[PDB]
Amino acid sequence: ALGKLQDVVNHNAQALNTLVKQLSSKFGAISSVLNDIFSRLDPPEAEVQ
Amino acid sequence: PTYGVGHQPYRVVVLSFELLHAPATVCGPKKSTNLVKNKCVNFNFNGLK
Repeated sequence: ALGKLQDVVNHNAQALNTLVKQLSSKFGAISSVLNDIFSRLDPPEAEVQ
Repeated sequence: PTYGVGHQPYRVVVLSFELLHAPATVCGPKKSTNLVKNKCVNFNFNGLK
């Protein structure tokens, strides 16, 4: 019957998991990795990228 | 030859690259050094800096 205490833990865990999983979004950029963008592109467009 | 104002040969070459999922074949001419283990060191394994 301890579902009320479990709900808080589940909600916190799922919110944190969503936040950590959000790092894979491209957000319109060519790649989601900063190092690749810096290596393959010059600063002038890397700034907006 | 009387066409002294009409264009010039414009031979074009185009390449295709940037997959990086498979092991690389054509790699740049950069020197290689020994690896250091058990230290917070900057690694550049095949471009994954």
